[PDB]
Amino acid sequence: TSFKEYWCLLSP
Amino acid sequence: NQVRPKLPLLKILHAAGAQGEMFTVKEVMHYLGQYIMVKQLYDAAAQHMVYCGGDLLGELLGRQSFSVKDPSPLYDMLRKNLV
Repeated sequence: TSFKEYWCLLSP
Repeated sequence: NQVRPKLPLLKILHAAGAQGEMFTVKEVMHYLGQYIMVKQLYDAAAQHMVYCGGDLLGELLGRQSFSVKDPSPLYDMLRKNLV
């Protein structure tokens, strides 16, 4: 599981 | 709805490759994501952990490290730096 997959588990 | 960043975040946002003076919370969250990716600040093993202390990101957040599974340190800074 990459950081760019973790990051987009957050709402904007 | 737009917001103006304070100077430190602004510089970081332009360092990401964003343009302009006023941003939405949506676009600030993209370019912060873009910033960490290009600056390679996330830990290569535990990719949820970000180590920012030696960067300009660290002094802005008031931290050394943070995790994305808990982004309440992001909330701290967005509340303080986006008027």
